[PDB]
Amino acid sequence: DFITKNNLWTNEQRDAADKVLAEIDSLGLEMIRLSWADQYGLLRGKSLTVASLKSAFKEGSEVAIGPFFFDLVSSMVFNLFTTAGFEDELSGNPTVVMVPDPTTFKVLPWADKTGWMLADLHWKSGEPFPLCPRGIMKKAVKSLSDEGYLFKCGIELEWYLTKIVDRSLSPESLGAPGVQPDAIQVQPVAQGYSVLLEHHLDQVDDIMSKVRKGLLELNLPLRSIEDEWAPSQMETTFDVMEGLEAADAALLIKSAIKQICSRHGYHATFMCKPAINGFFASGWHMHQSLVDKDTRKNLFIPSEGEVLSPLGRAYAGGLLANGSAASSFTTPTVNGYRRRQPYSLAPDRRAWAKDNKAAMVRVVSATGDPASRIENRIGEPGANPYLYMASQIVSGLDGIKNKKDPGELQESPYDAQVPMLPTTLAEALDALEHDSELFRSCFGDTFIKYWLQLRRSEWARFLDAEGAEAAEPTGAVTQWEQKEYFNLL
Amino acid sequence: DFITKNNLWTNEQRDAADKVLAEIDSLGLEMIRLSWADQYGLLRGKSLTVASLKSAFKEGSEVAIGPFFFDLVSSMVFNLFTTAGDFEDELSGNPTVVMVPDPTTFKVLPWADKTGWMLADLHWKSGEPFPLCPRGIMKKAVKSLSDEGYLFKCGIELEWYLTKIVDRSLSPESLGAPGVQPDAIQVQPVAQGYSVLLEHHLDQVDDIMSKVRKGLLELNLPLRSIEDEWAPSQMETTFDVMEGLEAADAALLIKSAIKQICSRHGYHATFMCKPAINGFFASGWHMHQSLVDKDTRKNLFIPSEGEVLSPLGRAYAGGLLANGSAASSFTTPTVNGYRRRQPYSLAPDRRAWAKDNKAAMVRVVSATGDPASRIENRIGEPGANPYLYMASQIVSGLDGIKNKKDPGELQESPYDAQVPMLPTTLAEALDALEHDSELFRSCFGDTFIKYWLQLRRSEWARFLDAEGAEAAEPTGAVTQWEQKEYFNLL
Ligand SMILES: Nc1ncnc2c1ncn2[C@@H]1O[C@H](COP(=O)(O)OP(=O)(O)O)[C@@H](O)[C@H]1O
Ligand SMILES: Nc1ncnc2c1ncn2[C@@H]1O[C@H](COP(=O)(O)OP(=O)(O)O)[C@@H](O)[C@H]1O
Ligand SMILES: C[S@](=O)(CC[C@H](N)C(=O)O)=NP(=O)(O)O
Ligand SMILES: C[S@](=O)(CC[C@H](N)C(=O)O)=NP(=O)(O)O
Ligand SMILES: [Mg+2]
Ligand SMILES: [Mg+2]
Ligand SMILES: [Mn+2]
Ligand SMILES: [Mn+2]
Ligand SMILES: [Mn+2]
Ligand SMILES: [Mn+2]
Repeated sequence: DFITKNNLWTNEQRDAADKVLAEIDSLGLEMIRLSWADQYGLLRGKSLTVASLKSAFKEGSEVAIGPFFFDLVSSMVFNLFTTAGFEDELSGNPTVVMVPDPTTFKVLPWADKTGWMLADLHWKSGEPFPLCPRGIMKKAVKSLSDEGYLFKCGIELEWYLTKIVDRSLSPESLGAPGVQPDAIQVQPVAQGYSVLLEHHLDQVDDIMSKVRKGLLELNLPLRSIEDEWAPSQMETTFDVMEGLEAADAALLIKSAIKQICSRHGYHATFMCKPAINGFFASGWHMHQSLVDKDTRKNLFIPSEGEVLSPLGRAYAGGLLANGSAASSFTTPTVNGYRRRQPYSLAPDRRAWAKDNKAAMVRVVSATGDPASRIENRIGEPGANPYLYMASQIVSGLDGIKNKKDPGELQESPYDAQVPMLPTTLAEALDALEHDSELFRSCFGDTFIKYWLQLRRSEWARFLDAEGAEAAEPTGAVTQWEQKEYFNLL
Repeated sequence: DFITKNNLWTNEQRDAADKVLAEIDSLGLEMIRLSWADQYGLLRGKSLTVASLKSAFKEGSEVAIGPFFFDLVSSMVFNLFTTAGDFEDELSGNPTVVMVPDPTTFKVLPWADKTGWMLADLHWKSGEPFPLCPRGIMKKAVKSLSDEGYLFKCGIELEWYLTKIVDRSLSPESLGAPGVQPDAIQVQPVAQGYSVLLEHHLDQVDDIMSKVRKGLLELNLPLRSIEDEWAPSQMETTFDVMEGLEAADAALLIKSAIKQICSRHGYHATFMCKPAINGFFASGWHMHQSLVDKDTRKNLFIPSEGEVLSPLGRAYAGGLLANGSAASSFTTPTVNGYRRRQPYSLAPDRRAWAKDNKAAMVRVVSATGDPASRIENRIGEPGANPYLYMASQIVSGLDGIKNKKDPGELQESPYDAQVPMLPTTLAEALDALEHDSELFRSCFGDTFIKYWLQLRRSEWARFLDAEGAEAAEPTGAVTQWEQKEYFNLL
């Protein structure tokens, strides 16, 4: 019993495991997917039979770390054939153990008799695997809990709904290791640039009603479905969730949207800005408040003369001060930097403002209002949820602990004289490299080295394919971006 | 609790909220839409889950005012990125407002999956009403009329086009851009025409029209008649008398339901006045209106033996006529609607009233002692914003009542009357409003009028740059700009 021997499950987790096995027998489920987010936030793993899952509830399930050493097209960035003497060399294909987390169990409503659960990656020694994004989120959550606070997050996701025309499965379109396969061919499902039009919601509801039902059956706190600005651009928002549960929920939300749509011949994409005429950039704005661990009261609520409590003001200051170093985490994709431009309802600057969607940090609050909170509009829909939320926790807590000041609330953020944000992924990586202390301390030195190496390899690929001129945010979306992100994100 | 704090719900509304939640639970609904009319009369908003709606019955639901600062194709007319120090003076920024649900408007949408529907009033986070909300302008008109002791009674008679969709124009090359018109939906007529009121036409189109009929009846809208209008595929739907804000709400829902049901079955219903399709003649929205007593609920327009209307109704008509040019942009808000401002079209080109003559702006339908006695204002277009159209009527008529204005002589031949001509272009309607702005600045609000003038002139400049002055003349052919501006959404 690997799990008990290394005391990897709390009592809550073990009892949850008992009730999960009961639900599996009662429903007659036949498969249970055991998955974990990779560096890109994509779910990787295996589907197990009932017997194999009950065995994994004791021994775990051995898996290889290959995904971490691959980019999205399986370029070998770190050599996988040499057993290392690991955290210093980042080489080899060592085996890790998927340790199931029973509290995350779900029945997938769109699949045949299939359940679903996340796993934490552990060395066979029993120590956590240092590249696991979920582990990084757990570390951030624990540091926040050590400071006496809980992270409350409202998930607000923009994405694109399209109808599949060709799945690009012909042999000649499959690429190779390090060679992008062809993008799926699609057709928009509705005109746009008539924001929040009810008729648009009705027009697409033959499929969106299935997405809605799937989310509701997964017991996710769906809050709203909305027609976004662009043609076929949708928005789904969720009620407030807390910490690790919130990150897991975002992961499942994106997975479920994509799988339901594909099951009915649609392609949902969280690629920031697809290379399709008429498609405007999508954003992932992170609504966030801190509550007291004990009182469970929103500690961002302002007084009469304030936009935020002094605690929320310092949290905003930390968000702004670290927004450049954290850019590669909030906006991991090269195509996410298409949003780094003015007059776009997306931030190009490290500025905060009250109820102004031109700013990076938008304060939504009223005196005494427990909904008072920060909206960070820097994120992209394809961000790894664990890294996005952990970067937010780390930045805000750095602001609180070092009592950093956000400065003046900016009326007219796009004319503000504040430090500019990175305009390319390379700039974001540069910003992290030269200001790495906070994230090396909180995310881990080994992880930051691995991250820098991998993301720079991807940037070199993009630059080799398209050239430097293309990186310009206002430029047209390149085919490299489409063939890197459209299918999988 | 935003709603209770600012005393935004009456007791009737709170009771309705309780029953709305009970019906939602009993029917097992999963989504409830919260919608509101924008400046154009188009429903904007969100679809909420049950839990989120239950929260919105206490705190409301935040939204941005973006729609008000966009035109139909999302040209940014007002800077949305500089927050204003004084919003009503600068009209800039993207401030947040609160959708406050109105539980008395709740409906189950019969054509959708487990979906309810409700209107919301936009309120500042301070708790004050949002000054550009069309429903608020109507609420203000209903209040001013009630203060004088009268109730607005309106019979909705909308004309519209029913076509079958051939191509939804969803190819990426057809989607447009911010401020750039997308391609019009391609359609096909459903029946020949120029055989007015033919029963066989009604039967021919009834495979879908029966669905529209059932949808309207299940929404408890007081449908009165379905009729074959003159042109090929031109329909008419009329409704029994409704009152004030409820009448405006009903018109809005009526148009929304017609369009959604038709689209659900592969048809396109359009309230664009005159589509750029060969053979399609202009559609009209004639507003039938009477005033009743707030207490006796008896028609105060009913004439005596030697009169076509009571003195109140004759003074109400005078107010309509005197202010008909200033109100033109409200009754006839689209460029395309001014294709009706021509002299032998059963549509008005002049500020004249007449008894039972459909050539005049104001047609009096009455008989001595007949509670059906009323005024028909034939100036409106089907694509009008119901709130602004009905409110313009209330405002003009009450102005006529208070100034005891004389409608003048009933015109036997309204198209030969030597009376002021009505504006022939949207630009002219805006000029007329600007030069005669007192009444509508006072009753609709000064900020709303400044905003309206700026927005509509920006749209007119777009049309003029795209088609030229030669095109504006009413009898000219309908331009591609008009089709691509109005066909899909109106
Ligand atoms: N105290 C809070 N802390 C964090 N998020 C919150 C809080 N209260 C509400 N939210 C969240 O804020 C989000 C609002 O989404 P949305 O209505 O799209 O905002 P906007 O469109 O103005 O950015 C929801 O995800 C909701 O869960
Ligand atoms: N007292 C009244 N006040 C306002 N409208 C009325 C009154 N009595 C009847 N109506 C309305 O008059 C309209 C008649 O429509 P219709 O017969 O199509 O008009 P038309 O005579 O122009 O063809 C209906 O909408 C009906 O509700
Ligand atoms: C209306 S928008 O500002 C659109 C944002 C844009 N798609 C972007 O962030 O790139 N999102 P929201 O109003 O929900 O906060
Ligand atoms: C037969 S008609 O006179 C023609 C109306 C025309 N479509 C118009 O443009 O106003 N309308 P209605 O019967 O409702 O009075
Ligand atoms: Mg939003
Ligand atoms: Mg009629
Ligand atoms: Mn949005
Ligand atoms: Mn947002
Ligand atoms: Mn007619
Ligand atoms: Mn009529």
